[PDB]
Amino acid sequence: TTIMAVQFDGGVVLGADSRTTTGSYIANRVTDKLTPIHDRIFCCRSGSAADTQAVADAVTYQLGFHSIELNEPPLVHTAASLFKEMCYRYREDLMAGIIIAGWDPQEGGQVYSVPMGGMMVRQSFAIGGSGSSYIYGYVDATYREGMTKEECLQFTANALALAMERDGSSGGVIRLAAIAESGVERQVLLG
Amino acid sequence: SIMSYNGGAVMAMKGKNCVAIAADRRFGIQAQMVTTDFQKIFPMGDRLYIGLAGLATDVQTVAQRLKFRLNLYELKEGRQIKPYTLMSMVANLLYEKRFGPYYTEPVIAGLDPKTFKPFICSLDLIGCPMVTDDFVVSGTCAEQMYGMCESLWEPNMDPDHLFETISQAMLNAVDRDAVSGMGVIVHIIEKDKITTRTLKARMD
Amino acid sequence: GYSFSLTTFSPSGKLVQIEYALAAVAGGAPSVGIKAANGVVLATEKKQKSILYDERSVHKVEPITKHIGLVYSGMGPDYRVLVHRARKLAQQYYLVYQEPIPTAQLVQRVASVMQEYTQSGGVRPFGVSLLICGWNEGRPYLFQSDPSGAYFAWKATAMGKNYVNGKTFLEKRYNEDLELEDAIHTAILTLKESFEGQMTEDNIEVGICNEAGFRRLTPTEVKDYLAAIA
Amino acid sequence: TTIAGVVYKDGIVLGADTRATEGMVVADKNCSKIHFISPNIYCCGAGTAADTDMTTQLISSNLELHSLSTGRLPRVVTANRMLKQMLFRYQGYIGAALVLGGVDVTGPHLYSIYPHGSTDKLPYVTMGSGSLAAMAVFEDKFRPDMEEEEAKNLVSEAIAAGIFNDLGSGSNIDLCVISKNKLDFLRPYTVPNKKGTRLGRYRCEKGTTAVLTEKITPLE
Amino acid sequence: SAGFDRHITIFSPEGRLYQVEYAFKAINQGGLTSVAVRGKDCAVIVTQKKVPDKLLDSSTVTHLFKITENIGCVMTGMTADSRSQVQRARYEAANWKYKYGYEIPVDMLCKRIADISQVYTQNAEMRPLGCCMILIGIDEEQGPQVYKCDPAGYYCGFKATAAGVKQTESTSFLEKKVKKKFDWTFEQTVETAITCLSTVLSIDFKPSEIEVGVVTVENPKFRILTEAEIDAHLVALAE
Amino acid sequence: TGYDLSASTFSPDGRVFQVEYAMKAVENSSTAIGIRCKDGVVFGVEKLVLSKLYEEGSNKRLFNVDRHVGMAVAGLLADARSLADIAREEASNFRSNFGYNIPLKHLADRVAMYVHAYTLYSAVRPFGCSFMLGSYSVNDGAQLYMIDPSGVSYGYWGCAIGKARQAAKTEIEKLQMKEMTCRDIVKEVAKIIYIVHDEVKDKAFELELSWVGELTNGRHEIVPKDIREEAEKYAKESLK
Repeated sequence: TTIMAVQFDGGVVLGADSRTTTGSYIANRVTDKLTPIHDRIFCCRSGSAADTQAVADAVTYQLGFHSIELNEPPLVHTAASLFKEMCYRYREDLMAGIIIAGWDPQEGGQVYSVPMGGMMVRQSFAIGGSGSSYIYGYVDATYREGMTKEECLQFTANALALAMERDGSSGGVIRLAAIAESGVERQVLLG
Repeated sequence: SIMSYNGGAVMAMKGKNCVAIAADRRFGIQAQMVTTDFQKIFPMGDRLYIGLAGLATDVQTVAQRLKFRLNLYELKEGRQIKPYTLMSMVANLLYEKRFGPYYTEPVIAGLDPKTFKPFICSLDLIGCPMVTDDFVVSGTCAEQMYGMCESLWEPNMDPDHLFETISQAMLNAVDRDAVSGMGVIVHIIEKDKITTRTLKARMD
Repeated sequence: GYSFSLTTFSPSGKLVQIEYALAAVAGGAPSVGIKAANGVVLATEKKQKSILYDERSVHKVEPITKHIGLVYSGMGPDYRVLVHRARKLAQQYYLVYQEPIPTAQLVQRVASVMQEYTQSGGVRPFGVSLLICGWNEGRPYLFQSDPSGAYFAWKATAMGKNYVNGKTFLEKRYNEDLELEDAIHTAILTLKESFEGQMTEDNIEVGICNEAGFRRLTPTEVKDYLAAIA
Repeated sequence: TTIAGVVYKDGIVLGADTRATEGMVVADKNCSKIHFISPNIYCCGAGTAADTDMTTQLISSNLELHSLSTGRLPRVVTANRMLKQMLFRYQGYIGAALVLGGVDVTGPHLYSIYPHGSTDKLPYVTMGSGSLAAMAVFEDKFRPDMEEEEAKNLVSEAIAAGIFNDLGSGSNIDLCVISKNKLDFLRPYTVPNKKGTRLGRYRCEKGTTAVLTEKITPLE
Repeated sequence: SAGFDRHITIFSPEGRLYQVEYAFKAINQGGLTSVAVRGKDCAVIVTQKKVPDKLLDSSTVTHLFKITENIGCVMTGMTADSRSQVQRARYEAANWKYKYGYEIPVDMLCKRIADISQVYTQNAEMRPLGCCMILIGIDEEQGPQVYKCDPAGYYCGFKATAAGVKQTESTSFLEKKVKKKFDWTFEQTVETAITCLSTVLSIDFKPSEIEVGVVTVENPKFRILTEAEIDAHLVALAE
Repeated sequence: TGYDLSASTFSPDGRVFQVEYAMKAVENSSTAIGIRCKDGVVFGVEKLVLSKLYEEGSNKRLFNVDRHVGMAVAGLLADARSLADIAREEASNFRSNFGYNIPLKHLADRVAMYVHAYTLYSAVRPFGCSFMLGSYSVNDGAQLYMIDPSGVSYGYWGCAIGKARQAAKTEIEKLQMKEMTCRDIVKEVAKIIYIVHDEVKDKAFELELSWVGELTNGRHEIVPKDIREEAEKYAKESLK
């Protein structure tokens, strides 16, 4: 449910809960909610599941085919435009809370947000999910422009901690992802 | 319901070396009957019949469509058809109308073409098969025939007691039923011969 | 200078573009296939041009289902096409009837496909003759087809280079009653009659059809058996 | 209907219960809910029976076709991709609650499929109407990398609790075990519920029913 | 013979068709040479360039086309058929990746490309894409692979592989060279590729004319060598 | 000499004579060259007035495909117009689908596939055009490509299309091409075009010069050639 992406100077840092529920019963307790597309670009999803999974698979197809034909590493804004087109074309049928982030060689770390409608915007931080309203309450209080990697990790840790603590649908376990020029760093925290 | 538009009840029962299938005779609109000689059990090759219950439109339409495909199969291959093949054929024919469904519950009862092995199965309105060993039923009335056949069935049955068991079951479950009645036709078949008897049912 | 193309008959004869495809079949690599009492044996003759080629990549003996074997004598590039068509068609039969397709129905439908390509007027026929076999309902079968759409039924036959010579050996050597091993023995005999002098574990490629199912033999047992079988 | 799945130290143990109800009346006492896909991959269905049946036969046909075209053992992820693409292509109209399990070269892989197209990789799943009791037994007594008889006892215990909860089955819980080399499949595993013996004899006699019109037809 | 003037794709008498065996030397109008070698857990492509112009670039004369991240290829023959065949290969590999969820093995790709060429051959009123394609890739449980695809649709694949203009001579050297049972320790492969092209063409030239594409089971990514390490291998075989 | 009829058929020696005849169709067309510098790409076309019936500003072979890409066509003009429309359409799809400027390699490959697809079948003929494609980007530099009538598309520093294909590149290649900015290259192309065919076969010609690079900040347009007037005051000094 609750997904989060914060950029910093070197790269970006993502994060999500897992706890995919249906109604009042938890169907699955732990989920890879964030999805690799390319080796340097992620997307994290919310809303309905099958919609975002099918969209992410087709975007993975188109983006991999395009970036192999260029024989160059892809852009992040490219993947954001692809998600924008596929979200906007079937807004009558899809429910996507897709948030695009990823480091780029030309443009560094970027974070794009695509909410349930199909608009595309560049932000420095993003929320997402039904239990994101709360950390959206204080993400304009605790955030400071120009963090380090560890400050972003501690920040999103406190964020997703309180989101999992407060919302009934949110919960489960904390997954993090750190994307920079150096590498891709995933980890599983609790606290 | 739409299943209770024209009534109907089809019972098939597997015996020891033989198999017995029976159905009702009544045809009519929701409460007004018309005739007592409406056919619901059709011959599909030798020692193998099929029974159809539900809306009579889908009964005759699916019966003629199945006869079409059946004769095409038996003319493309000189041999006669195995019952599982027919079951799969009826399943494919019903599943082609997944969202345009017929309102019918076909019941297949037949023998083995090589041996004397009996066979019964039933299908649902979208093509869900179900093979059993004792009996299958279809139509509007269900719980009556379930109670009767779960009361009266034996594993090893001579054809006479088979005939009397299916007779008593059909008579009592039909006489308790309202929209399906007005006589019973019974087909009791085996390797040697084919017997068709009609019972003196209550005309009420 | 006539016939040319596929839409019009000759003044008196036959369909010259099908006769030429049959000649291209007869100019192909040899093969032999024998129907015995319990099983059917297929055997081809697969020579690499150089010493460079690998014998684990391209396969002549090819299964259609778990109990239906099939070889050819012609061109692999068309062979694979009509193989894929027969695959999809047999799986469609098994979708419809939930039962493994009988070989006569396979040969009917494959013959319908080949016949549909012999129809007018822009596509060429296949340069492929099949040898279809399988063990359906106890009695095994053997069905040869041709580019013209026709089909037959054999006890033992051959196709390729010197099929006439191999067939005159088959008429003398083979009979009605054998087992699968004696069938393989006479099959490698009649293939060794016409092949080159160096016949190894890789120059031949043999699959059988027991009633327990199709079986495509390995180079281990093929080298064990043809290590101077007679 | 209560199906379950699990991953032991080598492979996958699947279970099922075979009461195929039609409405409110038990219509079947023996319905094979464990379906064939491949020699290593199997599948279970729940909800609408014929939808699960036709879909699993189509996907098994497609994987037999692909495997015979390729020439080696299939992968589970291809089956998963075909199933999720098909069920999303039907837009969630078809209700087919699937459990997918198989052992590839990479090892055991378990997937559960919800009929809109949402899939998950899990060490243990339960699906169906009485899936909650088996999920209770799983969440109580699961540990990673169990042994064989341990996993069999756990899945049998889970489906047994599903039968002692509502809408289980009279049936003798079906099991199937897939390893890297050894496939087993066991229909009459454990019978807890014997039918009560008849107390008399409601047998009819030769002529207790009036007959109106007879016919005899000989055959060959 | 003909006679029939072989204008369309039909069968001639006794017994061949002449369109495809005219397409087999559309490779020969390329004026180009390609050699592939599989000895061990590596695989090596080598192919020279014929650039007479100083106004012409050097990066965009590359014939090694990275199909996917683990599959490379090289092309000869006419350029348009080659590049269109390459985009068909990329599109169908991406179609594999979309449909089946994992990376395509190099065998199925050659089968699919051969089938496309056969459909282009079976139906008339289309030119049969007169270019030849050699593929390489690493597969698990099979090691490395080297395959060849024909314009006719006849794929095959084998140890020491060569197609282009002068490859009767190249296969003569590769029969006279792959007959001794030594192992091929990757510099044995690079040395035998450079020297087989150096004996077929007999030029013994700068490191700036040939292109070397390698793939190895240590880094399964396809990899194109640089002028420095090409020069290193060339002087490493210089005795 | 055959067997030269269809574009699907091969020859007894293995080549398509339709493609050769279409290649030497552009040989009779006007001379068009191009060259890039270290911060831009310069076009230049020897264009001729018929006799006195033109208007000096009609039918300009310097097209303008994308915001930063234009053509320098030579050959049949209407076929080049249709191909330019196809290139505009392809850049339109890319701008609509990915939100940024098309790389010239991808554009050239799509155009080469389109030209190859018109060379393939027997219903249609191959194109009778040969054109140039230049670009510039802040993260890519200057790129100049080249498409033959067959569909072979690769890159150059300098090129020439027309009669004097060799006779331009004889003295194109003696230019110190790397160390010059394009504002020198303007009068360089002026002198190169002015060298070939002053009065010999025809009566009079006229010069156009297109212009893309860093100095236009990524734009592509024709020079204000009247501004700095760099041909004629040097063309009259290039005759001696």
